[PDB]
Parts: sequence; structure tokens; C-alpha cells
Amino acid sequence: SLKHSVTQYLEEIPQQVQNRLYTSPATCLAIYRILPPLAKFFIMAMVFNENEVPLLDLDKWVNSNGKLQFQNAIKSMKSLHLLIPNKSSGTLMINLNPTFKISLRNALTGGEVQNSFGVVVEENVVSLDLLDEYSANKWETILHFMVGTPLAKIPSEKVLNLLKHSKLMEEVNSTGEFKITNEGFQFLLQEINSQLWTLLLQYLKMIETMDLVDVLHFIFMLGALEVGKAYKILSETQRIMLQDMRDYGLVFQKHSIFYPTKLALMLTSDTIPDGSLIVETNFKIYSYSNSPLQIAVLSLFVHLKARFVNMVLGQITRESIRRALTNGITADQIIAYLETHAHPQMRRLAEEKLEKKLELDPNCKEPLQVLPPTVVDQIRLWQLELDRVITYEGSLYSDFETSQEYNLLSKYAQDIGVLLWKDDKKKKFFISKEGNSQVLDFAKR
Amino acid sequence: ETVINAGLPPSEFWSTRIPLLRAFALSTSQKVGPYNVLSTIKPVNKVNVNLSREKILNIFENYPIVKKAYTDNVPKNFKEPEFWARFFSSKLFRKLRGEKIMQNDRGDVIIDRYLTLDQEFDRKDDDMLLHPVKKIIDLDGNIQDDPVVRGNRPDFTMQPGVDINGNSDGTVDILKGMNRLSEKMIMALKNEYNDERNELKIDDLNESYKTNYAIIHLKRNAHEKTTKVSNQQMLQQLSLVMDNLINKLDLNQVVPNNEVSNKINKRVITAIKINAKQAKHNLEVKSTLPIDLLESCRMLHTTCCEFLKHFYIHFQSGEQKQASTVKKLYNHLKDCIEKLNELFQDVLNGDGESMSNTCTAYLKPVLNSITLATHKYDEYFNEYNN
Amino acid sequence: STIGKTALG
Amino acid sequence: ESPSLLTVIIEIAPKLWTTFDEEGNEKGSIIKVLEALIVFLNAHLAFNSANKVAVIAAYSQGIKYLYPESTSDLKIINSDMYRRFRNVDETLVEEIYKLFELEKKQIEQNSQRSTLAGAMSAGLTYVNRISKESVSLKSRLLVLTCGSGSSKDEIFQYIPIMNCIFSATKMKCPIDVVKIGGSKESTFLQQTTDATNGVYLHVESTEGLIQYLATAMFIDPSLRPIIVKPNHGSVDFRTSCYLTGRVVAVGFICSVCLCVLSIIPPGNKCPACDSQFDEHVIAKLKRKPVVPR
Amino acid sequence: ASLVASIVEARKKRTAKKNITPYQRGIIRSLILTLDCSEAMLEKDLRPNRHAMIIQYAIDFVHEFFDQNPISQMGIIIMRNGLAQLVSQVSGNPQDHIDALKSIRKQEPKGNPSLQNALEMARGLLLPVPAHCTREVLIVFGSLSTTDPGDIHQTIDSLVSEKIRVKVLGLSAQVAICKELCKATNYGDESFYKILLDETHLKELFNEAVTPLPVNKINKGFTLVKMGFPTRIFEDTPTFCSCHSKLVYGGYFCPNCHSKVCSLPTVCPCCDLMLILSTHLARSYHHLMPLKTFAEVPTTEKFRSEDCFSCQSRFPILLTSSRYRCEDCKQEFCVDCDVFIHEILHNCPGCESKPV
Amino acid sequence: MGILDEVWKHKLILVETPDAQETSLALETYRKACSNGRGAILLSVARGKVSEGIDFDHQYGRTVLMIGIPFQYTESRILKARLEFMRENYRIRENDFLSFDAMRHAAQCLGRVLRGKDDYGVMVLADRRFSRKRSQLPKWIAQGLSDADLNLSTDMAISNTKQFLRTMAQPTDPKDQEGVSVWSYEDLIKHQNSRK
Ligand SMILES: [Zn+2]
Ligand SMILES: [Zn+2]
Ligand SMILES: [Zn+2]
Ligand SMILES: [Zn+2]
Ligand SMILES: [Zn+2]
Repeated sequence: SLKHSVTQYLEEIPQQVQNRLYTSPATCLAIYRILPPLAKFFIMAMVFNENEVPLLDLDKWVNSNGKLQFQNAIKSMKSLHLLIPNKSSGTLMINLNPTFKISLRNALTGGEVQNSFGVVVEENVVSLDLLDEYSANKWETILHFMVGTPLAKIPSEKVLNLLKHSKLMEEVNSTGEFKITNEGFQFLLQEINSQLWTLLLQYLKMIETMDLVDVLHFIFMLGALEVGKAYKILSETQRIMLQDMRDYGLVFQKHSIFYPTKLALMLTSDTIPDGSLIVETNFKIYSYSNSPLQIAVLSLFVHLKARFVNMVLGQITRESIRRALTNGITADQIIAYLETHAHPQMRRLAEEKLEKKLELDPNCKEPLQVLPPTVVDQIRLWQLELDRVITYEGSLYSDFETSQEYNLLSKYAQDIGVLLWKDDKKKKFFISKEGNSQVLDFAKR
Repeated sequence: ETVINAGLPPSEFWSTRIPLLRAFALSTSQKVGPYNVLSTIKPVNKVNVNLSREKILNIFENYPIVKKAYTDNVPKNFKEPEFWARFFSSKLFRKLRGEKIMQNDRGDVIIDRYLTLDQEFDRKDDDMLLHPVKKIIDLDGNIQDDPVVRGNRPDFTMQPGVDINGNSDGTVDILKGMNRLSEKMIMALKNEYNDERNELKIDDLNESYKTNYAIIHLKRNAHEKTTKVSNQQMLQQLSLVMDNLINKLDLNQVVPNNEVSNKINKRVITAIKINAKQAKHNLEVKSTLPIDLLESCRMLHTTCCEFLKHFYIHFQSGEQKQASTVKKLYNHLKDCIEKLNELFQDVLNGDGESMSNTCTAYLKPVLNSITLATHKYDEYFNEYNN
Repeated sequence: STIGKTALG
Repeated sequence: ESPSLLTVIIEIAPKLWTTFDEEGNEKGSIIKVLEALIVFLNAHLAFNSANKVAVIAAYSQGIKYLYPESTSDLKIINSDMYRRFRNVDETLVEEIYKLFELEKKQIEQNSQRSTLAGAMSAGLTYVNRISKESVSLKSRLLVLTCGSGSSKDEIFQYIPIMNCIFSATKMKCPIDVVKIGGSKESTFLQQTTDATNGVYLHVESTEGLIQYLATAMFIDPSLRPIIVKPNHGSVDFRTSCYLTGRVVAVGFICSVCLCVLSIIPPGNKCPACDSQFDEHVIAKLKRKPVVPR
Repeated sequence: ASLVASIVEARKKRTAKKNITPYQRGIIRSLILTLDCSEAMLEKDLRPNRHAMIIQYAIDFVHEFFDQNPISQMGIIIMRNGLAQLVSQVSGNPQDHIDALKSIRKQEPKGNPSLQNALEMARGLLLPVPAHCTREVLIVFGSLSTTDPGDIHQTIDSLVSEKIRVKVLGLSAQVAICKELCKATNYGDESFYKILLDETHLKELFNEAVTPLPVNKINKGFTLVKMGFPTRIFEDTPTFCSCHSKLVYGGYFCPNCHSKVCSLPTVCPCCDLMLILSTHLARSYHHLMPLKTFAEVPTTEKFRSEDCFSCQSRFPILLTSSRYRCEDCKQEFCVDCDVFIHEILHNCPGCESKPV
Repeated sequence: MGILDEVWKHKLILVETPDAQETSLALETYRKACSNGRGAILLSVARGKVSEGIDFDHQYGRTVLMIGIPFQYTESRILKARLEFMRENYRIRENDFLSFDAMRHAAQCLGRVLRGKDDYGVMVLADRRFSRKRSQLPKWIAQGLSDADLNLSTDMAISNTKQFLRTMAQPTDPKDQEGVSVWSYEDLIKHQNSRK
């Protein structure tokens, strides 16, 4: 999703801002890697040629089969203003952005880069001992607060405010606490790379007047830096934002010099299993997860009963699923988490059942199911219980002198999509509270 | 197409299709092996038993007596279906399949009359089967090796069962039937269509079989395809590149100039356009010609290729006597050239030259091949003959 | 698994 | 949308490059190709972070690996260069620096045959280990050769190169060839490119080689089917006769050792397998066409 | 102890591979594949049933057989209902044979097998084949008894007269007639009758038959075969094909009669000279001159280098050095290269690098 | 019962008969069917004439089925008189001799399967009473008999037979029998020197 979500954010950026962004070669290289593979082919060809190339020739470059990919590639390039079209003498010529072209060329070859990539100090630090531990602790702490489980350490105020403003992990002052919404659980399910960009993108939106271009340049530059190998401390806005990243764990400072963190390398791009669990027809759960986070996240919708060093065992109960649904989690997410973390034994047994079913009747094909059907059905049914009775807020209109007026009002309410119930025999109809003002205004006129 | 209007000899047509003809012949000239047909029939009060034409033929082949009974009664005594009902309800059927002959049952009045003939046939068959046996496995000599031995007679357990009256029980009769049936099957296999010494020798103690595969060592010395600087210069060049690399390497200079870059791009695009012109057209492919005309073109091409194949076969046969046949093939080949030209003229006046170009292109390669064959034949004929 | 289908009756 | 390994086989023989430099106005043109290659590798590395790079050199006395440096430092590139590209570039420049020194030491030694075939075989083996180690990377092969220098013989180079085609086809690994020489095209390398869905290119002048590599050679295996090969030449898939040494359209092969022969060999014996041939069969082949008397 | 166990196990396995000599093998061959489709195939010894596994592996054998040997032709026969039924004419097109096997999938085996009927049909099929071609029959027998209409011993003598070699892959147990047929037709060799012992062994037996068989010294078949190499022709307008009389955009022009053929390698439909490309001949060269097997270096002796010559993979330090050197060039190689350099790649990288 | 009908599908059925020549013809047909691949089954008597001399080796004998212990007719005056005389004179128990007589005739039939060492065949002793008479078999037959195979059922024997026949058809490594099961001239000389 990063290959698309990050692209969408860049497209929304104004053209003038995008042109400024292309100044730094490091950002250009990152923006080069996010484009579709076919876009990479065309862009690289145009980097080393300082001349206009007609669009027809680029079309000829592609085969008949891959016409659809070409259409997507050109649209993506045009969206980001990478390709500037020019119409003259009845010819449609396309050229690369001079700022992007020069910066990208400088990155590939040896040339002035205005120290965009930073400067090496030749002071390496063991990663498996300190940087990795520091990165895990910071990510472990922030995630623990998100899940809601108690933890003595508290995330910094700046990150706490961002989460409060952020849609995920909604906080209610009246309740006096912070709770996980549907988006919050989705964030937990998403991998580390998706989670990191999820927070980073929100921070970029929140920041107003720290220049946006400066922040984006540092973030893209951060990916270029490799684990360890501190670099000398760069705009003033970058320095303060660097401190913010340090609170997030993306960067480690000894107090002078900042060591890039492993998460920074993961930020560049992608790259029995831990966290897997077994679900029985008896509704028991046994998770082979020793990580403290895995136990906490499971406890959100599972009634934990005991734990060993090797694994944690619990059971799904009406209380556990009811609690999760009340928080805001959907039953679809609950099954998704259980299935993705299925134990290999469950997968092997499910495959055997599928093979036997196919042998009995290969004509009919059904999807492979890892979890037992009964457990999934019970969880879905429990969700249906919450929506057993539906309540709407609105007003009821009746006692109409003429049937024509009632019909016109009912038709108008339905058109604007605010009619909840109607009955011609009684000449009554109930509308939603949101549309009450609109209906009243229409009645007056 | 190739023998009615073309006039090619019918015999010549099958010359190049021998393998197909042989396969078709063998699809009906092979028969299944002998087997105990009657033992497969199970009656399964009313009982339904099924028969098949192949089953009927097998019964006749294995048991001539049934065939002799059948042939007489085919139209004369009664219709065929009634025969099988009588036969399966008769004692002859029981005897043939080796079932013990129980006390006289209903059987069949007519079929039972052939029991004496069947017994006579069995005796004749037994006499035919009887023949001298290899002395290694002969058992008659073993019992007769001491003709004067008159030891104690063996108990009844070592003799065929007998009834109270002393008559034979009848089990030996069915046992002999099994032997006769097996011998009949094995002997029928051997149709018109020192040895013991080798078997007795123990093979495991003989010398192990040794492979005699050939070995070849090919010479890797082949002729080169057929339609220098001094050492000091190499050292100077090596030093120059060595000095240049160490001194300084500028990757920025790698960028080309404006004019040279345009020339390089133009050449690449030009080649791509030529290649792209081929890759767009690299179930039958759609044809612009009408279906009726296309089918006619297919017929003309198919017959033209057949003529060329036969002509080359005779031309390359390397036999002088083939000259007489070659002449006719050559004359037929020449006529096809006129037909191709005639068809083009018909298309010219039929389609108004609109489809003539398409039709000519479709049949161009075959026409080129045919004219080449005539030129090759004519050139060889001219010089060699006179 | 039949959950969303109309209840029998 | 997956990583693609790129293996470069570059033939650096002083005899070949010296002849090319002497024939052309430019001197020391090898530097131009070398520097252009470094940019090409950087371009490949910029296409995707996951993918790797490998360079193999075929010098006079054997073959060496320019990259990666064997497990068993001069400054030549700009220090500010991106570290990912700098690591590959620095090691490659150091290895070629050492390799040229070894060639200078071995200049007195004389090599009567090329070693391009060995490098191609080595490159395929490197591709195999990468696929085995990771389970999931596409592979590609690029060959740089010089044809300006005269070649004493090339028939010995047919079987080894031809075998590589089958090996490359089994892994579905395209092999591309870029030639810098006087002759427009070869016969073995061109067959290799077209037999495995690869790009063949010939350039008269070293200058501007980056444009050629970036436009034509820069076709990753991920999008091979949708791109059109710029190659314009057509291979014949023919081989020269054993005795005459000329390309044969219609010829004879002995069933024993499978060697081509334009005409019946003298003595009714194969030059290769030293096996006699029945007089009757050869007489049948020699039969003149049947003609009316 | 596991690591040393693997080495000694490899050495024992490598012992069978130590002996290799360039035996002369017939590159051009004609193989008639006979498959048993009888009641014995309904047994569930090979899951799901013998018929399914044999047919499936036959498809793989067809693909492998035509990839290693491009010039060879093949035919398919099946024993069913006590008769030999032809399912594909002897030809050189792998697609036709693959399609024929695919159709046989649904057919339910029944009846008894008949070796004589299959052999007589195979004998007829191998008659039109040219003399230089080496006749070959590969029977996949699954039953234990054979019902023939005649004396099968006569057919065995006839096969020897026609120089036909029969390879039998039994499924259950040895059979007296099958052993005699293989031994008599293979110049007394008893190693051409093999009975598998599990599902895995079947694939190895099928793959072994792909390679050409050696010929005996006494047998003589030396001869020349006329052939030509056509040139691929690109045309804007499609033209009729002489082979199938169908519209195809491209094809190969014959160098004798200029007739176009859709695909290669096949006998020209007009001048009946086998058209082939240089690559088809190349694929079979490695059989003529196989690469000599590598011998593991002793641990005591020194090593040439710390990394593999070809793939540059460090040899693990480990008991016994895991280094294999080629005799001709004396350059060490790793285990991965040793298998690769003798299965897929057919030329030692060091040997080509060595300058003569 | 129709059991022979199912047998006819797989093998020709030959039966020994009192006539000597007819039995010889049956043997000729039985041998021919075995050699040509048709397959045949020979029904004979353990104490009959076929057991005394006719060797059923290699393809001829691949399985031998002993339908019961070939006991002598106990209620025979000659046998009873001989047993009494033997007991009084040579001190041999009546039961011991009867088992001795039965086992010798079963052993001889079993031993006709093998001609050499490469030959293989499966011997079946189908009877309840054979279980406790293993020690009375010839030493070489007993050595090949296993404790597990001492009391078997039809299903177990068939499964055991299928595995055995499949294994025995595989090629045997020459090194396994190079100098243990068979001796060359060099091996024989080496063994002779070792004894001295
Ligand atoms: Zn030869
Ligand atoms: Zn065709
Ligand atoms: Zn032709
Ligand atoms: Zn290696
Ligand atoms: Zn070597």
C-alpha cells in the first residue's frame, strides 16, 4: 500500500511545491523508486538525453500486450508533473522536468549534491546492542500506549497530541480515557513499514508553518542513510523535526551526533513464525508469542487465562468479543487477525480437508479456511447481537390536511436521503434529525 | 481434388501415405487372445444373463461343438435367440464349463443329443494333444522305471473317489476338462501365422554379462570461417589507461552532447519502429478475403503442394526409369502455374483488383516455389541431355 | 455458513 | 515488481582495446566504457533497492570478479556520492586497478585464445547461486565485447557459448550483448541474444555509450514481455562446414558424431569421428537428378 | 556426525558417477511409447490410481524427451480391451503427442493387456522410419499376465531382426516374458527391465529413458543424412503453409524448394529433407563429449583458494574439506557448482578460462 | 462356489491326474504358460508323482502353496502295523513318525522352488498345525522363517508377499554378493589360506 499511498500524497502536493521538492537529489531518487516499473524505464532513458522526445516514440517503445501499463505509467508521470508536455507544429513533445532531471543525474554520477546525503564521521556503533534495542523500546512503548494496556513509561507530549488529533485511537474526555477505534486496530494489523508511514504521514499533515518542503526532504533523506555511521548535525526546522523523529525512535542522538536507526532503513522500502496461535473448536486460544506486545494486543478481544514463557493460552468468550465490538472493532478484523496468524498445524489440517473435499467432488471449488467454521460463525453472530435493535434520532411528521402535501414531503425527504420510515395509510413519515432542518425549510416554502 | 479433376494417378497418391494406411489396417486385423469364455458367463425363478456379439464369437471359436450345433439350427430349426436359451438350459453347457454333471436334470431335449458327438470330439482332441514329452519332465517313465514292482496298493485317499456301486464319482472328468481347455488355449497360440541342457545349467555361477558399447573420440579441429599491434604499444596503452584511472575519473563527462545524443536516439527509435512493425502481427488467423474465395485458395494451395511433393520425390529418386513418371508430373506441375495465373485473372475481373493483391500475396510463396522447380528441372535437362 | 440469509419461516 | 540481478561480463584484453584505440582517433577509449559502465550500474541500483549487481572480467590469462570483492583504499570517485552506489563503484574501480596491474605484469605472457566463454559460464553459475540462496530474484546477463582487434580463431568458442544458451533458457534469464568493434555483427553472440529473448546492440564509437545502455540495455526482466527489442539484425542459426569452413544452407551430417559437412568428405570417412561410410549410401547421395533421356 | 555422514553418503553416491566414458550414442532416434491401460491400472498402489500417474508423468516425459532430443520422433500406443490402439502417429511434433495423452486422461482402463499386439503395432510403426534412426520401444507394463493371440516368442525374434530395443518399466513384480524381451532385444543386457519400488522412483525411471542409449560395436549404422538450415522470414501479409495449408504470418523458407513450414524441426512437406536449426544439433553435443566427473580433494592437501572459482562462495570451514576440483584445469568448485556444472551447464568454467 | 472362475481370469489351471502321460502334458502346458507370460497354476498332490523329481524353478516356481499338512491316512492297517513295530523295535513314538513323514513331504515340495541363489520364491504353509512344527523343517528353510511369520493370516501374507516380490525384482549390488554369497577363484584361494 506504501507504493500507492505515498504516491497519492505526493500527487496532492501543489505543482510549485513539487518543483521545489525535486531540488534535492536524494528526494528525487526516492520519488524515482515509487513510480511504476514502466515509468522507471522511460524516465531513465530521458535522464541522459537533453532533447525533446515525441510521445508517439514512447508508445512505440511498448509492445501491444503492455498497452494498459503504458497508460498507467504516463498518467502517473503527468500527475506528479514529472513529464512536461509541449504542443508545437502539430507535434506533442514530452520532456523531463529540468530540476528533477539535473538532480537525478547528480545522484547517479559523481557531482555536487550540496551534502544532501550528509557527511560521514567514521564512528560506528553496534546495532544489535543499542540502536536495535533503542528502536524496539521506542516503538514498543508507543504501540503499548496505542493498545491501551497499562505501561509506566508514557509517550512524549508531541506524539500524544498527534494521536489525539489523529483519527485512530480516539480519546474521549467525558470517559476520561483513550480507546482504540476501528482505524487503531487497522494500524496494529498493518506491518511495521505501513505503520511507520501511517504515523509519518499524519505528522506531515499536522505540521503547519517548520516548512513542509524541509520536513519532506529530511524524511526522504533519512531513508538514504544506512544503519549506524553517525552524520554531523541542516536547516533549523530540520533540527527541531529531527528531535521529533528521535522521540519516535527513527533517529538516535547520543545527546551532537545522531545515529540513523534501523527503522529509518525500513522506511526506505519493503525489506514456527512468532505470533502464531492455534484456535480450537472449543474456543480456546494458544499463542506462541513471547513478545509483550503480542500478549497485549491479543488481550484486547481475548480473555487471557494463564501464560508460560513459551506461549500464552486463553479463550474467546462473549465478554471478550463484546468488549472489542463496543470499542469500535469490527468482526471482520477479528477473524482477519486470527487467520493471518494461524499456526502451521491449522494450515496443514485445513489443506488436508480441502484435498479430501476436492477428491470427493472436484467439480465444486471452495476457498481454503484455516480457522474452524464454528468459531468464525459465533464471532459474526455476536456482532449481529449488538445491532439487534437499531435506534434513529429524528422527528415524526403527521396530521397533514391534504394527501398531496404529505406525498410531496415524503418524496422530497427520500430524494435528499433523510427519510427513515413512511406510511401512506396513516399519512405519517419519520425523518432523520440531520434532515429535519431541510424538510422544515422545504415545508415553509 | 487431387485425383478427380487433377488427374494424378490414384496409385501414386498412396505412395506417400503408407504409414497411415498400415495403421488403419492394423486397427481391425488384430484379435484378442484365447480365454475361458464360458467361465465368464454368470446366470445372475427367472434369471437374466447378458450376451454380446464378441462374446458369441468367442464361444464359437473356443468350442467347435457349439458352432456345429449352431450352424444347423440357424434358420432351420428355429431363430438364433431361441438357440442360446436352449443351450444355457442344457447339460451340454454345464459340461462345457466344467460344472459337475448332477443327476439327470431337465437340460434340453435337442442339445443333449449332441453330448455323444461332443464326447467324440473331446476324444479326438485328446489324441491330437497327446505327443511325446521331453524325457526330463516325463512322468510315465518314472512309474514304469520298475515294471515288476508289485508293492502294497495305496489307500483310497490316493485314488479317484468312487461311489457305493463302484462307479467313478465324476470329479476326475471335470479335472481333465480343465487340462484340455488350458492345452487348447496354449496350442492355439502356436498357429501358422541341447535346448534342455542350457536350462539345467546354473546361470548364477556363470561369468557376468559384460557390455560392449562403442567408444568414439572426436577431433576438435575444425576449419575457420571463410567468406596486429606491437607489444610495446600494448604496454604504452596499458600505462596510459593505468595513469588515467588513478589520476581522476569524472562520471559527469559520461553525458553525451546534444547532436550525438539525438543521433543515437534516432538510430535506436528507427530500429524499434522496424521491430515494432513486426511484433504487432507475429484457430485460424482472420483473413480479409471472403470465406468462399479463401476456401478455394486453400484447395488450390493444397493440390499444388501435393503435386510439388510427388515431383520432387520422383525427381530425387535417382532412377532413370522414373523419367517417364517425372514427365507427367512436370506437365501437371506446369498446368498448375496456369491455374494460379488463371485464378488471379478471375479475381482481377471478379473483385476488381481490390482483392487481387491480397490473393496474389497469399499464393505468392507457392508460385515462387513452383516456378523454381521448373527452372531447376529445365536447367538440368538442357545441359545434361544436349 | 448461513448468517446473513433471511431467517426461515 | 521484483528484484532483478544484473551480471556484467566485460572482456578487457589489451590486444583488443589497443587495436580499437589505434584504429580510431581517440586514445584510451577503454576508460570511456569503464566510466559509462559505472553509471549503468548506478542506474540499475537506482531502479530498485533490493536488486544487486555483479561484474566479471575476462582478461588475457583468465577471468576475475570485479564485484563483489572476494572476502579473501585509493580514492577515485567523489566521496559525496551516495553510499549505496559508492560502495559498488569504489570496489569495482579498486578491482580493475589491480586487474590492470596484473595484466601489465603478465604482458610478456602470450594468450592465443579469448576467455569470454569462461566468463559467461562463470556468470551463469553466479546467477544460479543467487537464485538458490534466496527463495526469488530475476536475473539478467550483459556482455561487453570488442571486435576491432583481430581474432586468431573462433570455432573453439562455438560449443561453450552455445551451451550457455540452453543454460540461460532453462532459468529464463535473458542475455544481452553490446559490441564495440569495426565489424557490424558477429555470428555466435548474435545467436545467443536472439535465442534467449535478449537485446543485441553494436555501436561504432564509444562516445555516448551511456545513452545506448540507458535506453536499450535498461530492460529489466520484470517487464521484458511488454518492451520491444531494439535489435534490428537477423540471425541465421547456421554453422560453418568442418572442411570447407563456409556457411552451409544444405549440407550433410554423419549420424555418429553429429558434425556438419557441406560436401561429402574425401575418403568416405568423417573428419571428426574417423568412422567409415558405406559406399552404397554415399553413391545414392551423389546421384544426379533424374532427367529424361 | 551428520555433516560427515552427508559427505560419505555423497562419496558413495559420487562413486557411481566416478566412471564415465564417451560412449557413442544415437542422437537421432524414434521411440514408440506403449502404455498399459487395463484393469491393473485401477489399483490404488500409486495415488490416485496407476492410470492417472502414468498419464501425468507421460506428459512430462514427452516434454523432456523432445527438449533434450529435438530431432527425434515419437509415437504413442496403448493396450486396452486386449488390443493395441494407436493414439498418435509417429511424428516429431511434441504438441500432437501431448494432446493425445491429454485425451486419454478421461478414458477408463479396462480389459487385459497384450504385449504381442502392442509390439506388432510398434513393429509396423517403426518400419517407415529411416535406417539411420535407432528404433526404440518404451513399454510401461503394469499387469502381471499377458493374453496374446499368437506366440509372442516369434515377435521377440522378429524384433531382434529389425534391430528394435525394448525398455520395460514394470509396476508390481518381475515377469518372465518381459525379462526375456528386454534381454533378447538389448544384446543380452538385463538392465533394461526395471520395476519401481515407490512413487518417487517412477520419475527417475522416466527421466532416464530421455537420454539416448549406447550402441554395440558389432552393430553398424554409420551414414550421412541430407539436411538443410532454413532462414526465418518475416512477411507483412500471411501466406499459406505447405505443412498444414493454413494462414500463418511467419515461417521458415526451405533452402531447396523454398516452401514455408510453420515450425521446426520437421521433415519438409515437399522435398522431404529434415529442416533443422544449428541449435538443435548443439543440444546433443554434450552427450558425445560428457564433462569428466570431479573428484573431491583430500583434506590434508592445500587448497587453491578460499572461494569458489565460478560463483565465489566461501567454502565452509567445518572435518572434511568440501572442495571439488576439475582434473583438466585443477580449479576447486563448490557443491552447488558441481551439480550445476554436470546437469544444466555442460562446460567447466575453468577449462574455458584456461588459455592454451 | 465359482472360485475357480475368478482364477481363470489371471492364470490357466492345470491339474494332476492319475494318468501319467496326461500329467506330463499338463506340466508341458504349465511350463509353456509360465514362459510366454500367460501364467498358470498347477494343482497337484504333495505325496503324488509330480513332487518326486519335477523341479519348479525360476519362472516355473514363484509361489508354492501347501494346502494342509500332507498327513498319511491314520486309519490304515499298514501304517498302524508299521508304527507299532517301529515303536517296539526302534523306540520311535507314533506321533513323532507321523509328523516326520508329513514334514519330509512338505519340505521336499518347498525345496523344488530354488535352482540357484538368484532365484526367488515365496513358500506358503497354509495350515493351523504347521505353527508348532517349525523346528521340524530343514535347517535352511527354518533359518528363513521368522517369528512374526510363524502365525499369519491371508491378509497379512498377501501384503507381506507383495512387498517381497517387489523388492526381489530390484537389481542387487554386486559388492553385496561379490565375496560372501559367491566366490571367485581369488576368493576361494584367500579362504583356503585363512583356514591354514
Ligand atoms: Zn563424424
Ligand atoms: Zn502449417
Ligand atoms: Zn523443401
Ligand atoms: Zn560454486
Ligand atoms: Zn575444468
